[PDB]
Amino acid sequence: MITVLRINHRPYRDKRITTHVALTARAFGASAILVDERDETLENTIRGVISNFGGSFSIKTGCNWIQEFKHFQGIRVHLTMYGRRINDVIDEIRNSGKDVMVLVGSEKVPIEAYEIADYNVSVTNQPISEVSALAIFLDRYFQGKEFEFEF
Amino acid sequence: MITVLRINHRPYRDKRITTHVALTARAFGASAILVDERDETLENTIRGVISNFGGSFSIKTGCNWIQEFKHFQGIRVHLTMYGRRINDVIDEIRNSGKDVMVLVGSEKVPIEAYEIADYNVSVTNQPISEVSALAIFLDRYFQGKEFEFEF
Ligand SMILES: CSC[C@H]1O[C@@H](n2cnc3c(N)ncnc32)[C@H](O)[C@@H]1O
Ligand SMILES: CSC[C@H]1O[C@@H](n2cnc3c(N)ncnc32)[C@H](O)[C@@H]1O
Repeated sequence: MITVLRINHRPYRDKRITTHVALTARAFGASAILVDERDETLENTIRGVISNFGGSFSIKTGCNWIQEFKHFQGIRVHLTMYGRRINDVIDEIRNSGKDVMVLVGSEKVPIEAYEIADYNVSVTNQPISEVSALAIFLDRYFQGKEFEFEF
Repeated sequence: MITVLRINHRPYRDKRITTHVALTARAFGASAILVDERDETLENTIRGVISNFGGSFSIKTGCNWIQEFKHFQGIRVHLTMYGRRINDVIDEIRNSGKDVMVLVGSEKVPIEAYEIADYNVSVTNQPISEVSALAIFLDRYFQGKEFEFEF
């Protein structure tokens, strides 16, 4: 099972981007998303989609991201442009058996992300979006099969 | 060569999402992005990245999207949740030889998108983001090789 940890969410600014992270997480095979800043509006919007499109994905907001990431029972992945090439590490991760927590920020990433993560992982070495980084991470994790998943 | 056509851009609201579409386009192997609403700020931000990270990607804003899409010399792809499965059609598209224009909207898509497109293409049947839809479309088009591209 993969859980997404979305940090640097600003509820009075980032409704759309974080919504897109959550939709992406769900569609590409993650079981849950945890969001650092409490946002009831976001929760409502995503629960609306879960209701209408099905499946058992969950969203929590207002999380202590450092403690979640530090104490997660499984592999801690941090998506970052400065990390190791996804294609270099994805097979180890997948073949490990373990649950995975994948951290995506909004560009202003704290140092604790690098300090905690088991793997710091780049999806290309170019500046992209947390949304596209996550989509590619999950696609590679699931070897493209997440297209066969039914909700 | 692939060009991205981003429509439904609202300059006084959608700076971040559209920026992410543009970054994603560039990193995943598109040659250009055309944006419907004029946005000099966006152009400046993306030209900043092109300068600093290299390569020859281009951005134009203020485009007549219907006329661009209608008269594009090549295959017109519209990314939409209601389309044909990407995996069903991507090989035809790739093997055609032709340049490709890929249209991504912001959810409120006009009918002209369906009317013009050579292929209406779904990346999963679930609601996702234009950013993640595009990333997957380009990855599949390039068969994952866009990770070997140098800027
Ligand atoms: C607002 S974009 C910044 C965030 O997107 C993600 N990100 C951006 N570019 C990349 C990249 N090249 N590889 C992996 N993750 C990235 C990271 O999680 C970062 O915290
Ligand atoms: C604000 S999200 C709406 C836009 O994202 C893209 N999009 C969203 N969901 C999908 C999907 N499942 N497959 C393909 N494109 C999609 C389409 O281009 C749409 O115009």
